[PDB]
Amino acid sequence: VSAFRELAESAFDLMDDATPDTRRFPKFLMLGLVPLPNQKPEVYALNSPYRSNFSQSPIYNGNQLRVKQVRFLYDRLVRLCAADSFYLLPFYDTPLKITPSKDRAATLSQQAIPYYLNYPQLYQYWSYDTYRKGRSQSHPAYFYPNNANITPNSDLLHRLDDYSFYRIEGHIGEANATALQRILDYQQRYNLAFDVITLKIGNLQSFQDINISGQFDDLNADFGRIK
Amino acid sequence: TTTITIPNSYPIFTPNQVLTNKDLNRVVTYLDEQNRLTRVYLIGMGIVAGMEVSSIYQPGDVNIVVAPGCGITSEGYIISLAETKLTHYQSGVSVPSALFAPSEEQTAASTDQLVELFEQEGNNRLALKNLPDENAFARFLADQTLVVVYELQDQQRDSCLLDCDDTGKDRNFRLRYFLLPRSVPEKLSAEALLQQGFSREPLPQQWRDFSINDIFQAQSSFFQNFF
Amino acid sequence: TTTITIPNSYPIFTPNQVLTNKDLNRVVTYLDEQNRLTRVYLIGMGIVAGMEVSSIYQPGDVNIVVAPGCGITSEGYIISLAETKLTHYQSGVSVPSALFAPSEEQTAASTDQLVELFEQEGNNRLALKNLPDENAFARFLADQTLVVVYELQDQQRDSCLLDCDDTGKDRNFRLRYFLLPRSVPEKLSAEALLQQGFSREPLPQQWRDFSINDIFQAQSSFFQNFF
Repeated sequence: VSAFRELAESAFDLMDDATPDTRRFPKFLMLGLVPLPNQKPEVYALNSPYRSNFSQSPIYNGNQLRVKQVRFLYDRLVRLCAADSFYLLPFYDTPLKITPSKDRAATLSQQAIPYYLNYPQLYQYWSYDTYRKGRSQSHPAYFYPNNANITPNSDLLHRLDDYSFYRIEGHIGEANATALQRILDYQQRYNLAFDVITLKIGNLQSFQDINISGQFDDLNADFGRIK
Repeated sequence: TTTITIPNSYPIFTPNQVLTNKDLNRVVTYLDEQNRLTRVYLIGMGIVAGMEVSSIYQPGDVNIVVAPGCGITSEGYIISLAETKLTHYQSGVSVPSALFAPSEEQTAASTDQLVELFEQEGNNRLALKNLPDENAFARFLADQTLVVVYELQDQQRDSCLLDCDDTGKDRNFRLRYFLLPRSVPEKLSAEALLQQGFSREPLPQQWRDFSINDIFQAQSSFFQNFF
Repeated sequence: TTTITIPNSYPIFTPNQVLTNKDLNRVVTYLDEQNRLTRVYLIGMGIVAGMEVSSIYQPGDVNIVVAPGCGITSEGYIISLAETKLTHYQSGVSVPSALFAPSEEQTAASTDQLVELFEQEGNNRLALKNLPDENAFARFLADQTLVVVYELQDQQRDSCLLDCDDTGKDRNFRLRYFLLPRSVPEKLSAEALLQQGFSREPLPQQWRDFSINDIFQAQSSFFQNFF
């Protein structure tokens, strides 16, 4: 749905008219309907129903770029709606990873590419402005392409100013304690800030599972110390 | 029949020639076509500065006012208006069919019966001030549009009429105002003009079932639906 | 040579004057140049709407297609194409080099050996359908560009067909399609045309070691480096 919207908000402003036709209204101009007596004339609308509205060649107002963005957006949608775009890998072949990104309010093109997608075919064609500069191989994502001199983990070593969301992937399907411990160690290696808790689905309590949730550590620390 | 074609020939002069009409007419037509082709193929067509229409009814005043502005016809003629106040009218006026047709249009068409408006009184020009009542004026201005027509003519020179010479014609043009019905099944109406002007070429299959104003409104009423 | 200047001189006519052919040539050149100067100095130069090029090889259809559009040359001439399909070829055609030179250049030049493409069958024009196989067609289209040339011809009008009066020339325009190699050290190629066109006046001292395509590509490859 997000991709859909990104398209329809853009194409709403496009005016191209690449090849005019001189036979449209060759020797006259039509004006709108005559309003009711003593009514105010319409002064906000751009396109009245039966008026001879203005149309231009795709040079002005920046259309020479929109004519392309809209295209590049429409084509992207067609790839998202394909048979093999929802494409997961067996959970024991996905090590943990944390990647910074922008929040859900941002345009879809500015977000990190989620890892349940078929990366080798969608890593091109994610964002147009990145495409222009030749930097599509470095967008924040879970995979990186082969035969490109990419330092493995450059995101979390260099200054972090324009990111606000930590997207965390690699945890689904594992055991509780393993996932929790790996997340904590990844916190420690690269100095990131957030809390972690775990919860159970059900209505009956189990044995010693309270030792996993993010309580009984203000106390367990002292027990371990004296132990 | 087709869009205006770019000229590809114009007389070249050499000494010791006999001059004829065509060696001047072709260069005049060539240069005029160049100017109007510039205006329509690289800038655009239609109303540049707004021309809002209003209808005022008073006990002493019954008039139709059109605000100033400029605009380009679909063949490159410039129309420029300044505060036209229409007060008189003449009904049942016969208008040639070729007044709204392309300049290359060769065919056969009858005249039509239009209501003309005027700024000044005349022999058959009734004043709108003499309408029976305000409701008569309102029913008169109901479900109707304005059109401004730019008309060309050739006045014949005649030395018998105190002209300096003869055997020649002067081209001159003027403006005429018509009040046209919006939709009438068997007479000239705005819908008929739109159909004639725009439905010249076969449209994509999915659009075949739309009228011209429907094919125009489907794009502004988009977001009220399909959200 | 030089850039086109603004014409400041155009004859004025007086009564009881003998007229010359140069006296009319001067005014026609004046008006033509002013229209051209408007188009070239106040709007710009180059391809306005797309003219993307494609090549099709099907067992029953082998051709090269160029999509509709319009554009302005560097000298204010409008070129307008629509669905051009090229199916026949003719190799070894002699073309004058003065065909690509500025109009103000008066020098004659030798001819080069180009390949021409045609839409229709001719006397010495081999069809593309008679190529041995797909690999021969692919070797035909390798490392080459298209160019569309707008040729000017002054043709002398016939003198005695019915009446022996003196006549003068006319000026016609033609469109030609040449398939040009990208880079050939001693023959005409796209890079040589770029060098002649742009390297007319010295560049800053820091750009002195670049070719013209290099000086263009250094700006799009700016962001892949220097980050």
